[PDB]
Amino acid sequence: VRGMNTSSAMSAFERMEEKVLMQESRAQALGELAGGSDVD
Amino acid sequence: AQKRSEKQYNDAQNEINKWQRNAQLALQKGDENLARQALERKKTYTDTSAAL
Repeated sequence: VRGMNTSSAMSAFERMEEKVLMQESRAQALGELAGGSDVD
Repeated sequence: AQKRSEKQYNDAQNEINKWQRNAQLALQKGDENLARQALERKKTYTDTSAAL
């Protein structure tokens, strides 16, 4: 399960998952920072 | 180079009307799905025309 750390394998898996999500969030924020009615 | 740039502009302009015609063909044969999707994509071409 996501929220418990009894197993080392899940610990590592979730840690890498969070690292990658953070990296993508960094990319998105950098996108924002530097910068359908009509077709409806 | 100027000739090339104008040609690209013309081609993008032509594709805008092409996808409008595709939307109309969707209206004739298909449904609102394809009719709206045609213009959804045509958004990009309308952007690029002015950007160029």
